[PDB]
Amino acid sequence: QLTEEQIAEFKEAFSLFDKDGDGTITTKELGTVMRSLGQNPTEAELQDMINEVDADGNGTIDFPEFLTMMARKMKDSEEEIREAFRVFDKDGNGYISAAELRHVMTNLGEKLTDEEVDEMIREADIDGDGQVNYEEFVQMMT
Amino acid sequence: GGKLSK
Ligand SMILES: *C(=O)CCCCCCCCCCCCC
Ligand SMILES: [Ca+2]
Ligand SMILES: [Ca+2]
Ligand SMILES: [Ca+2]
Ligand SMILES: [Ca+2]
Repeated sequence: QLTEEQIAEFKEAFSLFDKDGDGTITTKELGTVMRSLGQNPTEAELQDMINEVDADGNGTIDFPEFLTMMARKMKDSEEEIREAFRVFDKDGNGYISAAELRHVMTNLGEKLTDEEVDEMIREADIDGDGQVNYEEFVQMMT
Repeated sequence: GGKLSK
């Protein structure tokens, strides 16, 4: 089921959202992350999102709720995946390179060794060309 | 870090 390495990855991803590290993700923090990813949600849109994952309805997202949400890997939109792919593939060539992934990690404020970026690319790469194309990007989250 | 879903 949910591996322990996934719980490790999701706990790290959670720290990327929870800027102050107070253990909760707020609309403000969700707003800065989304804007760092080239998005631009409104206060209400941001609040709507927290709601779609705020199990106890307290307004903020805790790791349990975030882990729960991630658990919903059972999902799989070709325009929702498409926008995600686009934030990574900055030069728009159809391939996410290690350098592009690094750039998004940077905007997200995550420090990773080149080896670590190669590894992430590695686990998503299927054909072995050392890059991630749309087809491999999709499978990476469905 | 290491992986994601299947
Ligand atoms: C390994 O070091 C953990 C990987 C962390 C990647 C964080 C990405 C989470 C933010 C989502 C951005 C993708 C756009 C839908
Ligand atoms: Ca927080
Ligand atoms: Ca909550
Ligand atoms: Ca590219
Ligand atoms: Ca590839």
